[PDB]
Amino acid sequence: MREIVHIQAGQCGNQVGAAFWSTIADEHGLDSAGIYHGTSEAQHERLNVYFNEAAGGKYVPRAVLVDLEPGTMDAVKSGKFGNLFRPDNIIYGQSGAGNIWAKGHYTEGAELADAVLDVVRREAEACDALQGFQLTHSLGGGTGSGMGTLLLSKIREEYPDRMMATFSVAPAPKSSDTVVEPYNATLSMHQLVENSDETFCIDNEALSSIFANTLKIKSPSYDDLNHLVSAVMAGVTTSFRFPGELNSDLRKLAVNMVPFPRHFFMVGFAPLAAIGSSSFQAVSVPELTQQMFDANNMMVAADPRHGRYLTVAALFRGKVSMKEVDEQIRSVQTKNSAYFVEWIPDNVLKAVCSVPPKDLKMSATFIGNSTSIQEIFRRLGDQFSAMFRRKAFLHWYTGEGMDEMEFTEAESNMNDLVSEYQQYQEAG
Amino acid sequence: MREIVHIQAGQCGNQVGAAFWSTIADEHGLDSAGIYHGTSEAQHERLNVYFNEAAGGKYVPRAVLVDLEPGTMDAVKSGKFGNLFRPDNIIYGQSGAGNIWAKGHYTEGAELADAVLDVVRREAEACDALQGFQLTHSLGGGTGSGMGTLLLSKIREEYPDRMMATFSVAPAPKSSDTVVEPYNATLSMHQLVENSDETFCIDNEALSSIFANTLKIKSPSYDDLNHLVSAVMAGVTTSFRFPGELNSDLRKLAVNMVPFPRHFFMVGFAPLAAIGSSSFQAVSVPELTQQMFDANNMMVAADPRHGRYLTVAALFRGKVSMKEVDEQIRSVQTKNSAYFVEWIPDNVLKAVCSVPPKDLKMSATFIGNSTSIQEIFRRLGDQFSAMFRRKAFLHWYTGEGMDEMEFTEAESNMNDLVSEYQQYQEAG
Amino acid sequence: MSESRQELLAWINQVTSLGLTRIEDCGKGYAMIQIFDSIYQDIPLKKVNFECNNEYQYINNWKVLQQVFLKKGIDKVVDPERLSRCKMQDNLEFVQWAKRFWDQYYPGGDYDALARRGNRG
Amino acid sequence: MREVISVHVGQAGVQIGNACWELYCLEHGIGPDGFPTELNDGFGTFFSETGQGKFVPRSIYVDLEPNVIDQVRTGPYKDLFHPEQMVTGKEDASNNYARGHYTVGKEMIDSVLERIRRMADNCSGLQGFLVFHSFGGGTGSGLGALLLERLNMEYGKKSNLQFSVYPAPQVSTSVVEPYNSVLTTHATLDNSDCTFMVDNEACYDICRRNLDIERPTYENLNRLIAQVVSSITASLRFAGSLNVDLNEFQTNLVPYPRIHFPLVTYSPIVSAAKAFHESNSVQEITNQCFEPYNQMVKCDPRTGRYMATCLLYRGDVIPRDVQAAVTSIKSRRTIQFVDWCPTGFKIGICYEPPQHVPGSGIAKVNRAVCMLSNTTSIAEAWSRLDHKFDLMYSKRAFVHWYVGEGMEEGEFSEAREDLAALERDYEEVGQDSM
Amino acid sequence: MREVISVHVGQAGVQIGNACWELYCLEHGIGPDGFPTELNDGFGTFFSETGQGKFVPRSIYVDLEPNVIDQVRTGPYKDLFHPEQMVTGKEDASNNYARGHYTVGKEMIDSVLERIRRMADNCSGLQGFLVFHSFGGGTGSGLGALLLERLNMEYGKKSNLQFSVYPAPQVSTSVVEPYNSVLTTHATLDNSDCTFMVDNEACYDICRRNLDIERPTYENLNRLIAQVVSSITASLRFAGSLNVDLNEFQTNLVPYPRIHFPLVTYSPIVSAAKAFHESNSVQEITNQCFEPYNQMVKCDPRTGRYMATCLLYRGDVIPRDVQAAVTSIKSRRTIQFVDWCPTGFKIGICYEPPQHVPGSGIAKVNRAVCMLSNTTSIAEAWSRLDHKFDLMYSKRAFVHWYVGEGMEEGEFSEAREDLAALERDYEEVGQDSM
Ligand SMILES: Nc1nc2c(ncn2[C@@H]2O[C@H](COP(=O)(O)OP(=O)(O)OP(=O)(O)O)[C@@H](O)[C@H]2O)c(=O)[nH]1
Ligand SMILES: Nc1nc2c(ncn2[C@@H]2O[C@H](COP(=O)(O)OP(=O)(O)OP(=O)(O)O)[C@@H](O)[C@H]2O)c(=O)[nH]1
Ligand SMILES: Nc1nc2c(ncn2[C@@H]2O[C@H](COP(=O)(O)OP(=O)(O)O)[C@@H](O)[C@H]2O)c(=O)[nH]1
Ligand SMILES: Nc1nc2c(ncn2[C@@H]2O[C@H](COP(=O)(O)OP(=O)(O)O)[C@@H](O)[C@H]2O)c(=O)[nH]1
Repeated sequence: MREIVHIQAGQCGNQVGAAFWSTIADEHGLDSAGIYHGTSEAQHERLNVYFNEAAGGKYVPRAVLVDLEPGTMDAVKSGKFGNLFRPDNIIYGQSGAGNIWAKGHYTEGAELADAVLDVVRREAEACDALQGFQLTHSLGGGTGSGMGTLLLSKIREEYPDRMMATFSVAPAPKSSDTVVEPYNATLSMHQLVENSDETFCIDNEALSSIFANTLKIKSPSYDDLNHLVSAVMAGVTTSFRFPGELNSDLRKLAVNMVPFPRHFFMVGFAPLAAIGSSSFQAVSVPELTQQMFDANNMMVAADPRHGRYLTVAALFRGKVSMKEVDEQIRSVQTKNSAYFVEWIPDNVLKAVCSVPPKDLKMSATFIGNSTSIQEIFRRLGDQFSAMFRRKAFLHWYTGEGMDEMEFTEAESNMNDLVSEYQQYQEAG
Repeated sequence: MREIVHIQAGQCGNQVGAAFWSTIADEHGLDSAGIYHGTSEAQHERLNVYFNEAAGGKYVPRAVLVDLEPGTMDAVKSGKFGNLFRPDNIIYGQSGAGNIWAKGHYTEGAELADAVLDVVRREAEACDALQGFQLTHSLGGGTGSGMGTLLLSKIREEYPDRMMATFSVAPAPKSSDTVVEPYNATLSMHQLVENSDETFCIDNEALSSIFANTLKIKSPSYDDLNHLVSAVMAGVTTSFRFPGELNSDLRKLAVNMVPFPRHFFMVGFAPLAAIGSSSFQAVSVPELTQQMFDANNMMVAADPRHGRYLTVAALFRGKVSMKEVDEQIRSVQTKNSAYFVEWIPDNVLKAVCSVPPKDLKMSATFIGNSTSIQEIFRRLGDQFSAMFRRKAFLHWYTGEGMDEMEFTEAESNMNDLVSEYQQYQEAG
Repeated sequence: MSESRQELLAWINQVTSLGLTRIEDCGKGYAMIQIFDSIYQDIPLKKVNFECNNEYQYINNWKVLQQVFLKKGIDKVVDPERLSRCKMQDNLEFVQWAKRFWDQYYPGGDYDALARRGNRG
Repeated sequence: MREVISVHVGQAGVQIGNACWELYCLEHGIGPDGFPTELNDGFGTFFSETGQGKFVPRSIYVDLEPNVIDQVRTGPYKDLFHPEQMVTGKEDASNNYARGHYTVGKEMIDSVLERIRRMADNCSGLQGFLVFHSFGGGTGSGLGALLLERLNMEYGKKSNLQFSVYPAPQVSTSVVEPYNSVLTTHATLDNSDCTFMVDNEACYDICRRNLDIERPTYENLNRLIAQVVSSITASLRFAGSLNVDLNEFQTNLVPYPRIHFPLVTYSPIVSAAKAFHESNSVQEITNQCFEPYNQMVKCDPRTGRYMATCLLYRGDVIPRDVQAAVTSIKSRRTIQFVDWCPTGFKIGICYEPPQHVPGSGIAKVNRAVCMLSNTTSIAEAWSRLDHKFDLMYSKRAFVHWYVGEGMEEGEFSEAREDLAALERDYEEVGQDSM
Repeated sequence: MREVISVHVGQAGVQIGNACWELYCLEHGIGPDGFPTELNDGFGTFFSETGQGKFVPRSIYVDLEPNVIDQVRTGPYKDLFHPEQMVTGKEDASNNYARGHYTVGKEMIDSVLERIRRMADNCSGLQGFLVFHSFGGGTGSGLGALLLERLNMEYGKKSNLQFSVYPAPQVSTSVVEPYNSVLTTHATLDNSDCTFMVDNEACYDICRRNLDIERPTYENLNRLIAQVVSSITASLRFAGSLNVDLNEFQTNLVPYPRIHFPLVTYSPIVSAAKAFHESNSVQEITNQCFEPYNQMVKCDPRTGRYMATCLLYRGDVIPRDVQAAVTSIKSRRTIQFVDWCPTGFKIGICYEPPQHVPGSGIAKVNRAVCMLSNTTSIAEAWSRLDHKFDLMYSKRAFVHWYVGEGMEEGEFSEAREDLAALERDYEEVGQDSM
């Protein structure tokens, strides 16, 4: 019944579970205890996606929370929601990853990979029909950046028809975590592009701009940060997980987007407001569409005004027509006609879902494609290569088992990406 | 009425009684005092198997607990359940066995064999119709390994139609008891193969893996160890001892298994979980079947992935269909088709029993055959022969009455077994 | 300084002449003991088994080196139990370490252990 | 369970731990008798517990005097340790490297190396081990350099951190501090993974201004170094926000295997009346941690350019006030450049508030910062030594009392030579072109 | 009822039992007057009870002095024995084998052999009998070797265990310990089924470190040997988990009828303050029982390879912590090989907790280990004797006082010869090839 098995990796790659799973329970009317409490009968017919049925209504979240160090793993165990996940799927090593890629990709995950795949296999064939797999991790760290990629390439070597879809979070332009965060980003992209289809890129610093610019809070914390970018994992399945009028799926959101095997694009929300900014509007699709236009409601630290929109899919939920979107999309595609790609007339995808979220009459989820995602990788590439000139921190990788020229290959892998996005910025 | 008289031998060969007999009473609704307390009327029509009827409802367990030293014999006497067995069948010598085989097989049991057979004869002809005899003992020790075998060969020389079925426990690959445990194992197999039909092999170390790997207890004791492997003695008679839909018997479980007179195969349970791992599942036949696949739910310290399945019998109890097993056995026989033996298409035996056990909605008992039970005996044989090169500890056997070349014969007896399992590993 | 998998695998394919697909067969071995016979020449090859994919049985084959390290005296502890897992985190820095032994002790000549063990018979 | 053990050699290494473990016992609710308690994993972090409930501080003590060690069993921690772990020496010839190394200190080693062994036989999750000594010591410089060179010979890949203390630019404690200190950076060069060093006269300089006490003592300097320890170690012993492992430092501080001498900067260190009439926000602290007033080592980190620096924050911290602060440091002229890392930071967040010991005059605070700064200037105290040490060796002053204890002067011939490559290494990193 | 009797010859054999039976009376709730009690079979194990409720310790005492024996009737156990069993000798010429064997000690034998007889006339389940003597004794070495050779001549197949004690590598108690000790291993070679021997100077070496008492005595050494006795005997007198018989040892320690000299290793032996600040788990003990610090016999069992070793555990023991420990010993380099048994162990479990006598400075523990280790090294104290004894015989020193008591030197001609085959036997087992 078109279902997904969930995979996390890394510390903050595991932190996103609670913003995900407590929402998707609340989106499906489900408590902390797992037992059922839902209002409408609308929220059942596609409930089977992110949940395996249980004895006595428990409705276990199909997930495997994976990490290399037991620091933050007990935190969601010993905290609340300690009875949602089944601890057979909680696995974690003890020795530190040191957030070094090949330590996390090549060798210490290989201590734990043998326990990984026997977990997800018996999860896979107990499902009816897999729709796909989700990988949420980091680009910057080591555990999520390294171990999930080796974890990915085995799964893509087992299920070549099944779709592989990934979420990940970006290195920052300014607010970076560590100094090998250039190396981890390049090495992560070497496996994402080759194995999985689609990956999205979320700057924490641009996420920090959101509550700064839009919601006006001087001091949010990460439990507000993941709480916001949670709902796009809700939003991509919003179309899917309960009925509507039109909606399609992530594989149908895969083939429509890109004319090539080269899949990266953007994320945004609609609507969005502050505390006191709530009631002073008229929340509607013209209110929705303009928070689906700015870079300020995006996640990528790159300018669509520097870029060009390849393809757009829009995912609405609530009482919403088409012509309220039609007349409004036409109102903004005309003034911004040079912002579209002339390879495709009408690269707009419309999808209308039924029920609203909590306390909001409408909601929309943004998917727009760009040429300026190279503005990440050009900002990455010279951030990468300048730390290769003196072979910066090289012995913490070649002192673990990887040839240095294998690291040089991923540069051209990044440059193979940019070489295409060099063209469709200005060609045709 | 198709009934069994029970025989134990050795210290831990007598320890298994309490895990057996308190369960089979509880499986038949029967107290410590022997007098009847049962809920359903379902548990009577085949109650006569492991019990001789008594005056005043006492329902004596038909058993003879046999040992050479009075250390552990009083322990179940002076402990609880001291009024189940009748003390006429409690026999035990006083002088130590020293756990040396021919001391226990050939000579000190011959002090007690004359009292043995006059016990089991009057037990035999007081039964209606014997279904068979159970021998539970050790391979490693002396009393259970030696005295029961001489005890066996007299019974097989008295009742050639009656089936002889034995349970025994293996030498360990790593966690061995004594150093003559190689000699006792070889000498025990010289009588098991020649006289009785079937014997099963249970590693304590692989049993120690079960609570380690599956149930997650750092420190179980033997009263948890025998408590687990008890229920397969319940499980082999689960089909038999109260009604169902289809079930067959151990003689019908004998002729179906092996195409030769060479009878050894494996043991496992289903389901199985930890303390907190209980309610987080959906206990069913797909939950049952996958704990009927791994080596981790087996007992033998040998790889079925190194081996090949000759024949399989499955013994379910609970509300269970066939197609829930059919579609599921077909789901695993296809992915693991090279794991089966191509001499026989569909070597699967299905048997469905009715009532569930205590606090579990379903239960299954594993019987699967292997080629890699030679992985015991090859691990035994070079463990055997290397302690023959210098005639290791030889005077504690030839100083008791057995010729040394008689000990050499059992090597080829082991090698006669392996010579066949050499073939059907890769032939045909 | 250190060596990756890329050079070292054909490097250990060289001096042993073995069909070593992945390094985790040194999780069993068969090559680490074939490092030392390229110097010391006294190692009794008939003391190890050859097929032996049976980890509970394999533990005999780790200790055969503990006579070799005895008679020549290199004080590194060998903990075979995670070594025998055919898993990494110990086997690399056991063979990164045995090519720290590559430094001075070669006489340069070849040592055909492919011909010495009876053509692995 | 991600556990690590701390050795204590040298009379400095004695009294340093007497502040470190005091902080350790207060940072878990441990009664001073060992029998505690007048997080979940936290209650068994540095401590191999017995079922009695008291527990052993996983440490060791190494000294060749019975003098200062037996003060502990006189002192109030008489039940904390155990009298196997606390190995003394009956006699001593300290300020004498090459008999504390080569004659008298070596007789303790086989007794020492056994006690390293069994404490490594319970700590299943082992993260290397921690080393305390001094340069102003003889034997702590002496046995300490000998202590690493067999342990890293044994333990191979395991982590080797040490917090050292070197003789000041202005005030010595002994004349041998050219001699029997500057050679010990030989053995600790290729046996210490990373290392850290600090000045008394710089730490005293903080005491007259930021602590404002005219006559401090060692103990107050001991308490100040000790929180830097728990800022690194116990941060992974507490469930923070962005956790920082011990292994992360040694891969986020060295581009090259030699260059492992960062700074220490700890802040806020604020006196009693100074905390009042003052709000110390997080950027109020980080603007102090680049100013030389809270600087631990009497050097010129202003003049040199910074290389790479990890930061550790305690208490109630947001990353937005980090990025609002740290974007102002990189803008400001008071740093100019890194060439080899266009970011040059590592940020780490733990929630545990700064522990405030009652006795000393330090004041309580609700947020904390620890700073480990690599620079292009820290080799000048090394160049102070080269100005000093090459002058003593320009007279051959008790070479006999380096010879008669059993070592020729070939290592003194090697002494400035390895030092010369250290000076050569910072100008090598000082090369910043195309 | 699976019962056995313990003879006591020699002044060592006097005072050894004065710790053994003290432990025996405390391990069953026996008042010191014999009239007890201020398991089921346990209450009548070593004891042929009378209906009065007091009971005889099934022992005997053999000495040719009235000196130390009459200390018992002066001492507090004056009602324990009975004055038939306690057979003395009116005169003595000790340190003189061949009149304690052949002249003066033989006059007691017919009185002794009767008292062996009637005590064998109640013990229906007889498991051989137990022998205590010394090598440092004359007559205990003298009459003791004579004691076995008629009893094993009588009793044939019956079990013959002895706990001996031999003159140290460094400290003798008499000069005759080359002479009137090393010959007694003739008669006890082919009359003792198994045997065991222990060193004072090794047991004293434990006292200065693991007991930490500067001036111990015999009595403390007597208490330490005594628990090894009850670790073997009373383990079958208590309903354990995997019971171990007396007969199991003599078939699980010798591949060949000569090689019956194992080790003893008892652990934990832990002083008073040492038990505190310490958790001694079971693998914490077994990692000590292979280290030479708890080693009973001053030899080099590290260098030699181990042959076969049975272990006995007391108290609260799981076999999983056995197999987690014992798989680490066989991995570890500190043993290398057995060739003749690829397992080389025998594991045995009894539940009875370790008995803790009040007076001495030993500390209480909730788990115990006894170790009986056969090796390829224990013949070196025998080779110490061959270095010693062949030198005395290279001068013929009071051969007259071996002759004048009534024996020619043909046994001294045989003395090193049987010793030479013992040395030849360990290199014979030292042969490990194809
Ligand atoms: N105890 C102590 N020593 C300090 C402190 N600060 C700096 N030191 C230095 O530590 C050195 C202590 O070692 P020593 O003076 O040699 O005393 P010691 O017992 O002989 O030390 P060893 O040489 O290692 O035996 C002194 O030279 C001081 O310079 C401190 O706060 N406490
Ligand atoms: N009584 C006693 N003797 C010990 C003890 N430990 C060692 N010994 C030795 O036991 C020997 C005692 O026997 P003797 O010295 O000859 O005293 P004795 O009465 O003449 O003994 P016999 O020769 O058998 O008559 C001494 O040589 C000591 O070496 C102990 O703890 N108690
Ligand atoms: N999703 C998410 N990522 C974060 C947050 N805070 C920091 N990060 C990034 O997540 C990673 C945290 O590092 P870590 O999880 O330890 O890397 P790991 O080795 O893969 O576990 C770093 O790359 C941070 O830049 C957060 O709140 N949410
Ligand atoms: N069934 C069983 N066997 C055990 C257990 N513990 C040890 N064993 C084995 O059982 C035998 C115990 O020896 P023992 O019973 O005295 O041998 P016996 O001479 O035949 O009585 C040994 O071979 C042990 O390996 C247990 O808990 N259950």
